[PDB]
Amino acid sequence: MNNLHRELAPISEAAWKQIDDEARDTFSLRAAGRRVVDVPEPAGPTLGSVSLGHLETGSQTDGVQTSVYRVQPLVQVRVPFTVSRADIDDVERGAVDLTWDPVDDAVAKLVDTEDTAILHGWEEAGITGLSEASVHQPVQMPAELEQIDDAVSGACNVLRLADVEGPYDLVLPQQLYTQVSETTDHGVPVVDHLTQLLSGGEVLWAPAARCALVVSRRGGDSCLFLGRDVSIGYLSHDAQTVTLYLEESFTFRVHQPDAAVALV
Amino acid sequence: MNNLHRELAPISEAAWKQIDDEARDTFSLRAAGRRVVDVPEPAGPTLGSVSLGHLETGSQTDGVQTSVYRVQPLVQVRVPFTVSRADIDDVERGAVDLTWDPVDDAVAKLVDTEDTAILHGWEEAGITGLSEASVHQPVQMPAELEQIDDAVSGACNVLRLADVEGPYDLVLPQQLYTQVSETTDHGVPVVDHLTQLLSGGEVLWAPAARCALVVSRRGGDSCLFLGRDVSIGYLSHDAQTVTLYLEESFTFRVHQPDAAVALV
Amino acid sequence: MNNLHRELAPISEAAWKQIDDEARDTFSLRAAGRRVVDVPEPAGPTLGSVSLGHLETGSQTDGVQTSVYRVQPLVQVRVPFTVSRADIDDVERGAVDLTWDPVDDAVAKLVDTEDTAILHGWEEAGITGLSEASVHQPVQMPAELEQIDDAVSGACNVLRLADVEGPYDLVLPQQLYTQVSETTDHGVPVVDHLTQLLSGGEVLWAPAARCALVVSRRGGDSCLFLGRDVSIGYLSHDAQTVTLYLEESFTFRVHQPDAAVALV
Repeated sequence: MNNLHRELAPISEAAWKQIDDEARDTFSLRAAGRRVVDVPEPAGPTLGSVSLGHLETGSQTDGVQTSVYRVQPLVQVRVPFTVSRADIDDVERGAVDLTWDPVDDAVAKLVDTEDTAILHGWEEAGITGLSEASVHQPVQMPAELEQIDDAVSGACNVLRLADVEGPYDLVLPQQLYTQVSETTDHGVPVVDHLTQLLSGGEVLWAPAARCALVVSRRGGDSCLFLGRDVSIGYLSHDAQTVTLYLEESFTFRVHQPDAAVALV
Repeated sequence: MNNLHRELAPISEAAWKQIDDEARDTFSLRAAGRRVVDVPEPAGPTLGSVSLGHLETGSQTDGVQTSVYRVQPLVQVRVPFTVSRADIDDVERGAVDLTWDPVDDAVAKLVDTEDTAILHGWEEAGITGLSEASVHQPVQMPAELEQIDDAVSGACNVLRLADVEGPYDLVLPQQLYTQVSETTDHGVPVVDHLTQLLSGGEVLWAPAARCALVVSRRGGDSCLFLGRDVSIGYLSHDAQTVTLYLEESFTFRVHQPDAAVALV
Repeated sequence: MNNLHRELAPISEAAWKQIDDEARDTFSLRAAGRRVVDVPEPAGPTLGSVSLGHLETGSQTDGVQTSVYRVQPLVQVRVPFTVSRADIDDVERGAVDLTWDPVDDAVAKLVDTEDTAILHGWEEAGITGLSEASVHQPVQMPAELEQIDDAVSGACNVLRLADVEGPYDLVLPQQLYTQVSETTDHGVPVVDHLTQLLSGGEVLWAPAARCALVVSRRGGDSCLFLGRDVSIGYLSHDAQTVTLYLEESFTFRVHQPDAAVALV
């Protein structure tokens, strides 16, 4: 028994397997900010901060000089959701037509908050995202979406002049991604030209993101520090429904602010 | 001797081989609904129902509570056709110019009914097809057929937002398939762009289908349960003609209604 | 953890053993309908129907003829009962004078409903019992109970003329069984003569049965299909009492209606 009291939940092993599979597949599908940043191996619930490597202003009394280290604490996110004991029982009887809508909604909320923190910043967790921690002026996007290659080339040139290099990934909102995909120019999709301009990179479909942005993928520019990873725990239950939650402890840090540029 | 009294039919072995080859080739060519759904190994004529895994409302008398399981019975389809003893005799004499038109017509009818049940639903067999068992609103198709990529992208985005994923297959009626194939845009066929948008999927020529629709191919979203497969049996004969039939027992079930979207 | 959340119940292992032993012994003692019918190995909770092997009337549209298979769904029975935490705790302390009256009552109710379904029919589960699915006219029983051998011989002759054969078992209600046992004729118990007339069969004490009936034991005349067998599950608990239940999923089918005759 860890802090996730899964053994106390009135849920069968098959139902647990189905719920975990649904949650992990939805998270893998929906999470797009984890592909543009470096995600090391999770440490554990014990870890609580990441040291920035800097020190504050040092006070001087007598011969003694004292300076304080600078750290960024982690934050944990818990999203609770309620599932149906009827579906849990149907799992063992053989139901395969069960749609875990509360689980999908909880995973969607978790991905939304994590991607917002990664790409823009939270300001509640002390996290500054790629867009906010950017020294480059935003690149204007031309209209009609056929000339988006101009903005892509401008962003690539800005990153190249900033000595950033590496293949660039273009993260787009879901609506803009669909519009770019359906744009065909002179019968030649603009996605191919964008991929050519991205120097071996790719265009990323990020429904959670509300801003388009280009990030270099050379490595070491940003990092998502994870303690406890995405896990499902048990809270309480009734005669009809069972309350579970998704828990994840993390923080995000941008080392080089010049490796990302926001197109707007 | 099974229920198919083939040994009683006045048909030579070579004629049986020719008829079976014609029937199986026509079925493989004409059946398009079997490629978008999961078809497990046939069980046999003994199987008669598939359990849905759910139970009905439970009546409560005294301490006894009784609840009834929910099942879907299978249905068998028999299509009879009449062949010519003159052609049957010519088979052994060496005729290779024999067109088994009644066999082709029977296979066409069987494919029509099976594909209609799979893709739209029968309502006589208790079968709900992919189109009817769909929670997504139908996607409007633009005119002139050059902008069909817009509808394809919209369907793909709807499925992606529904966390469905997997390569998508676009089933089209035969006339619409020919029109899409002959559409060339700026000298660049739209089929290539459709294949790119389908995420490794394919466009399927379905003459039996009367509605266009996109289905995910990840697996486990729909299933065609088969008892007896497509087989040819003997009914009666005259001095001139022999009456045979095509028999197939099946049912169809959609587990996840959100894996398919109908373009109309 | 299966659907029986036994691990969540605040019940010790010794108390579980005592409750299970009491339930199984009471069921073995009290269930008499299971001895006259064929009981195969239980399949499991996944099974939900039994195919009758027949098909309904076939509709004919164009060349297509469609016919629907006939099946009988299973039904599950749940009987809840409340036990005492004081007795549960006394079990480990060493109490051996504990009478599990709620468990006995629940087992009695389960046996009553199962035996009624087997021998007479439920009409709620779609089950037709041996008495109802009988083509033989009921055999009149003479008074004073010394001449019950006449009715037994008449039933045996009816079954023999129906080409049924096999040793016959005479199921009686509990009161009639006691009266027959205490009847002594000319100082010679009628039970011996009944056993001689039953052709190697036996007289069965069935308190749940409310009608006397003779059933052949040759095999293959009736069948009790079982999914989940008799098992004990956990529902809820309080500071004083624990609520459990007995669950059993089954159906019953008579293949040959002429192997049983009801004496009334």
